[PDB]
Amino acid sequence: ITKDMLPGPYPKTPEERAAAAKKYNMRVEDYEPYPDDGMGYGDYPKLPDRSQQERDPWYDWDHPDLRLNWGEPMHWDLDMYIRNRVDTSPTPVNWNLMCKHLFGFVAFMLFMFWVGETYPTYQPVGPKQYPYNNLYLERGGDPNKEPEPVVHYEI
Amino acid sequence: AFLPSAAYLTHQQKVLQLYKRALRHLESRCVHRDKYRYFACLLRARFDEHKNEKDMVKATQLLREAEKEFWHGQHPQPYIFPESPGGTSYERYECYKVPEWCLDDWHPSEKAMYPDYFAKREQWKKLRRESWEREVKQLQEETPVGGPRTEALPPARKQGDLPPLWWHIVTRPRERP
Amino acid sequence: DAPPLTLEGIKDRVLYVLKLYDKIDPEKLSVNSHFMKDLGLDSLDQVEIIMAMEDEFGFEIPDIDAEKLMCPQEIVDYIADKKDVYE
Amino acid sequence: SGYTPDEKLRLQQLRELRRRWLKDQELSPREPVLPPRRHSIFAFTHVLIPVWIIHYYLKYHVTTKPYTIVEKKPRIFPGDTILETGEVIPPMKEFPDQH
Amino acid sequence: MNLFSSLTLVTLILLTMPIAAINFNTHKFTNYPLYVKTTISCAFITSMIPTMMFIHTGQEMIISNWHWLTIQTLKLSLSFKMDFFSMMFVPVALFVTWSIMEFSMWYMHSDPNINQFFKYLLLFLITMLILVTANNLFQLFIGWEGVGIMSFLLIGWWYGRTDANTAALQAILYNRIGDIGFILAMAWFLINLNTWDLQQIFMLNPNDSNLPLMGLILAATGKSAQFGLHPWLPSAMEGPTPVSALLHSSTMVVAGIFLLIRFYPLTENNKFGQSIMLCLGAMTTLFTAMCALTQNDIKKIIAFSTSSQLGLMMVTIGINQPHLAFLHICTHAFFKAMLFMCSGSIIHSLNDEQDIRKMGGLFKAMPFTTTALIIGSLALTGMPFLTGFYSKDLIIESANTSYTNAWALLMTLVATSFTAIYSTRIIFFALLGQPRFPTLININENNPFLINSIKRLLIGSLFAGFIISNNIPPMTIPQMTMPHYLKMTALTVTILGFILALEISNTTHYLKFNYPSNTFKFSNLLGYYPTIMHRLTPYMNLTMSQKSASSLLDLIWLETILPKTISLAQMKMSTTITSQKGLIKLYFLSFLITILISTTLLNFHE
Amino acid sequence: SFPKYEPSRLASLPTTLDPAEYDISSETRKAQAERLAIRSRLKREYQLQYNDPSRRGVVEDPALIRWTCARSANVYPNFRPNTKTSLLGALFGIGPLIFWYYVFKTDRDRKEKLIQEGKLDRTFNISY
Ligand SMILES: CCCCCCCCCCCCCCCCCC(=O)OC[C@H](COP(=O)([O-])OCC[N+](C)(C)C)OC(=O)CCCCCCCCCCCCCCCCC
Ligand SMILES: CCCCCCCCCCCCCCCCCC(=O)OC[C@H](COP(=O)(O)OCCN)OC(=O)CCCCCCCCCCCCCCCCC
Repeated sequence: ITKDMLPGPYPKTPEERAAAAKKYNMRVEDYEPYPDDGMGYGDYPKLPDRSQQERDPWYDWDHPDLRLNWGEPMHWDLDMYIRNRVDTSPTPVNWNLMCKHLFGFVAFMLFMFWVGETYPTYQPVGPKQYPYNNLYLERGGDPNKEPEPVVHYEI
Repeated sequence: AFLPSAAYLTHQQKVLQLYKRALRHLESRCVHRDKYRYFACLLRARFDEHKNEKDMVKATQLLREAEKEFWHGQHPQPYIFPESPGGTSYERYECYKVPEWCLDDWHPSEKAMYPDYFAKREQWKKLRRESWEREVKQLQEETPVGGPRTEALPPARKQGDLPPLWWHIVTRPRERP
Repeated sequence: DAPPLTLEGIKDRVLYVLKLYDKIDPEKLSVNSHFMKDLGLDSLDQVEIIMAMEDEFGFEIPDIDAEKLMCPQEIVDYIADKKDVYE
Repeated sequence: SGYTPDEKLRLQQLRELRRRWLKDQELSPREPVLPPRRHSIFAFTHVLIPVWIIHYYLKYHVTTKPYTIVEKKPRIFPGDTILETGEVIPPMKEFPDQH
Repeated sequence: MNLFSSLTLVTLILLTMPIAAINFNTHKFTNYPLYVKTTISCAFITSMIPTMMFIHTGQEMIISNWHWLTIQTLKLSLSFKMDFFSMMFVPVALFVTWSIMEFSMWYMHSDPNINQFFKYLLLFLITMLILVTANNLFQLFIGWEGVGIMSFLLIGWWYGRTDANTAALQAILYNRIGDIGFILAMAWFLINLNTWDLQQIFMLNPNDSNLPLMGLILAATGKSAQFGLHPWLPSAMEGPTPVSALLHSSTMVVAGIFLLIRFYPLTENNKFGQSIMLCLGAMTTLFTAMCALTQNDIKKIIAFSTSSQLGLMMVTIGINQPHLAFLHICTHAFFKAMLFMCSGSIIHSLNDEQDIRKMGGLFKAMPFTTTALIIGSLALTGMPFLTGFYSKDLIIESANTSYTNAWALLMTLVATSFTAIYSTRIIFFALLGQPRFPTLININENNPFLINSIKRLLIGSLFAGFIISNNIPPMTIPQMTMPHYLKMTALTVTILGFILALEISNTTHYLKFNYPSNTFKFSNLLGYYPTIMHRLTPYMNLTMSQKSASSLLDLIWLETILPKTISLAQMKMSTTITSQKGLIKLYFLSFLITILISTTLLNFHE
Repeated sequence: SFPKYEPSRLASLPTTLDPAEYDISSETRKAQAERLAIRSRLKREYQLQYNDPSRRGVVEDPALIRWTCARSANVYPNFRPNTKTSLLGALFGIGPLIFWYYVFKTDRDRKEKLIQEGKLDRTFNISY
């Protein structure tokens, strides 16, 4: 590998843009770099930001798990759009409708758990009644003191 | 879209691919076989109703709203064959697809366990390394200037010669090693 | 488990599916019976035949390979290539 | 339409070579040419000798040290007899019989 | 004493012996799976003796045998707690694992790495019994992370497949999110109580136990796949069917439930923790059972089934019934392992077909699998006096008759109806009707490994609830007085679920085509939760992992401020010093200005 | 009638629903045939080395080397300090440092003030 096949600075003159497009093995009409706001991209192409799962899975790929050919310019976040990771494939339900349905369902369920905590169910019974001063010594109460008498009656 | 030899998709190819995808997603919707068979004939009638449309702009528009019809009426979990991509057995055996060149890395005491196999392998290796320069000079005398337009490879235009770039298609591993 | 496929077996199963298809008479049919030129079948009929092949042998043929299978012998040979028969 | 005759001839030749390869993947009957190479032994080697070892370890190295094996004291009922002492636990009060 | 502790440790050392056998190998084994299966059969038989003599007296003990590490006041010893929880869960796990491995001797028979598979599966069993026999939080953390890592290695078994590696890393991710709360709990108990041992935790008995119990609930949410940390258990069906059958039905997935059951003296005095557990378990058992209604992969349906039953276990912890929850663990193990084994028999018989829309007509072609699948579904839904009756029905009898979050109760009963719905969905699309699988029938189930392995869990699913629930001692007081509409709640709601789903099943034979609604797409796309969160939360991390952290900070700005600005400063000062024109006139004029600034401006002569 | 699919960042528009797929013009056939030609030339240059019996090693991809050199070494020589980079480097650089400083300082001042008044239950806390 040599220097003028490595990525360089941001192309401004159209012959420099065409030389960059020849370097990354793509058409000048399809070569778009990241916009020069000074984030450190240079002449690197802004590939369209799609995942690798979206590719044709029956195509004879050079790298089958990557779904990526030889010499094809890799995406800047190619390690992010591997099929082990972020997939941007289209979904049957819309993204915003999915977010609204999930948010509304979770918020409604948490609301109704708070409602049921405010208004709990119970049984029509008295409290459970325990002997020996509501079990004073069994709950670790000290014997050198003396509690109040808890008295239960028959009914 | 993205094809190895074709540069695009014709209207006929788009219609056939939409027809197959509509039948597959319909079979996902219509689980039972008689019921799918009934609705598959109804969908075939819907595809046959606009088959004789010589106006290409009208036909492309009908294809477009039929794709909208499909994207509305698709199953959220369509049926996928197990070894098909997205299937439950897809690329399962790729960890068992050891490439053939690793057989060159074996110790001789484990190459001598299969003497007929490696004696039969060395003539494949010899055949490939004599075929290589003939198929290179076949490729450079048939490829146009500017490089190859398509990814289509030629066959062997003589007798005795092997097709160019044949080794990794022939010596690919089995699907069930 | 998993009995192996033979070219005789794949041929018998492909022609067996085509004999169960009402737009093909079983006596005109052979392994070279071209669908559009001999059997006179539609392209939609060819897509349905390849889908019947998929439902028969249990695997998916891609469409770029499906649209080139225009005779039973090419279908049998594609299933031979994708199942690696006659080892 | 389908294939072109170039594609037909190439895929036929690749099919022939692929079938020859898959045939040459087979095994000779002499292959693999190998180099020249008690009924309840499982209950003895995996059970009885480990019970011996672990009982030796627990009896003469674990219980010889304090608080290494701490057992819950046994549940005592009215009417029991203590083995160490012989003290009979007295029974309960007579029940206010309910049914 | 000398018999109990001996066979207790002989069970564990007996399990570790085939690991030494596979690590000290030179030859190709004469059926190492038969060796490991015989080992686990004998370990089950060995563990039944301390179980019998715990049924006899109630004999619990602790073997703190090996002093490992004293961090100044924390004495970490190798300590084994043989109580009711160990004495019941160890033989159930060994029995289930013995059935799973006799299944695995058939299901994984073509695998050339079958000895590695049985090695990994035995290592999972060893780490799980390290988890459930642990007496301090460190050894329980060893077993915890051990079953997490063996879950990783057994999900990603076919490691060339991208989705298996993805689901395994997903399962690790959700488990480590639970491990945040587990290590929070260990931190709280060490700092406030100077212990990780269970005995000092239970004897000190803190009242400010909000934070450690929140940590333990987060740990159980990670491990048992409760809501928020649920989707890895459906994703974990990518591994082989014995992996989804042992680890992901019965044994590993109850470890969070078992962790909260183990800390029952702390949850019995924290009503806020009981409320959080009740709400989270009811949310999970509603959501996963609702998602199960529209799935078509059979292993996904049974995975949502077992996560719904784990949510029911979290419910019955949350109503202060930890022993009923542990009884439901020991009950649920048998029939849920059997349901996964029957589904794997169907999958192997249909040439690795897992979708129920390519099934049907399997009532008569697979008679033993059909019989055991129907027995498993009836045990799951709570047919009377099968094994799932002897815990789950009682759970409802304590869920109704308690001071309960009423919305949690109503969603628990809706989930109870949903269990019957997905059970008859399995029976309808798999066993009933006419075939949908392809034309080369290789349906066969005549292996004695398969028959005996489903047969022993079949005897378990018929009798084990009765046997265990009549062998356990009473640990609470069972509520046995309630009105007749309340005693008949679970059975009537289950029967109504069956009837409504019979209507659902018979509307599938109709010759009408319907468009999918938003309830259907909400249930079929997993509550939209793996679609959003597995696209969004990686994105906002990984861009931030590259654009912010890698590129902007540690390739540019932290590189800009210290070395680059100083380097450019030294370059510029070097060029200002050395830009002299070699003219003697200018050097002596500089010397004159030096002398003048020295005298008049700096006063270096005064 | 039908809800139009709205593409998002993490859910793109399908190929079947995009209007620019249905361009039947000449210049799109030009661009697609030229992309096919570039891709076929790259494929040929790959598999003339991939199928070579004499080659034993790594087919070096200039795309991969170029990708790693862009991701690592070309970042600083094409950095320009300006308004956006300064605001993002001070927003994501020292913002969290200030945030965690004030959170942990507030928590420890509250804790120390509770401890030296005898309020925080530090009864069995003898490991630290
Ligand atoms: C096949 C080999 C087996 C042995 C064959 C030959 C012997 C035949 C049978 C006789 C048994 C051997 C003689 C008796 C055994 C030794 C007795 C003895 O006193 O030994 C001294 C001691 C007993 O403990 P100790 O308390 O006396 O000494 C510890 C040392 N101090 C006090 C300084 C801290 O050591 C051992 O016995 C070591 C055995 C360890 C077994 C378990 C290992 C587990 C490994 C996990 C590592 C990480 C754990 C982290 C978590 C821990 C918990 C939080
Ligand atoms: C009692 C309280 C209960 C509270 C419950 C809720 C608490 C947690 C809240 C939500 C946080 C967890 C969920 C979000 C992250 C999930 C990440 C994940 O699992 O991604 C899976 C994804 C692939 O998934 P999928 O597309 O389904 O794969 C099949 C086909 N490829 O895989 C990938 O895309 C690969 C991703 C690799 C890099 C991961 C980047 C994200 C890391 C997130 C860290 C979160 C830390 C949280 C800390 C919490 C502290 C309390």
